[PDB]
Amino acid sequence: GSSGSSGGPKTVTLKRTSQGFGFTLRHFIVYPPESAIQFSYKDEENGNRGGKQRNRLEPMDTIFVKQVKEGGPAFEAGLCTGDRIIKVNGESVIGKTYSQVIALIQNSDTTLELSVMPKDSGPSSG
Repeated sequence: GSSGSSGGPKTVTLKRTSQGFGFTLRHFIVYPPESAIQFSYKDEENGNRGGKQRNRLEPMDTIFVKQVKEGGPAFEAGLCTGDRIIKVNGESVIGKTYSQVIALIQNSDTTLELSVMPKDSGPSSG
């Protein structure tokens, strides 16, 4: 018997340990301006607000995992590499940005719940 979940959303719980949670994400697809470069040299840059007229076609596809510590929370939860994030802290992060889910992971308080989507797999039949 047994199976790698036959239909349904995957859920993984993590416990706040050493700030991090074993696994990690990948830096957000930078969104630098094509032509500009005329604002300070070494300092933050305005992000929020701007102008609801054109709006650059930003990427923001998915979070996607990077690595999974060896002997951490995620590792236990059953996380891995390549697993894409769909939900976070029972919070719908569909239209949310990586900068959002991040806070969620940081606002995990005690534990940090996540959710991915396992693909069809089966090395053995049984």
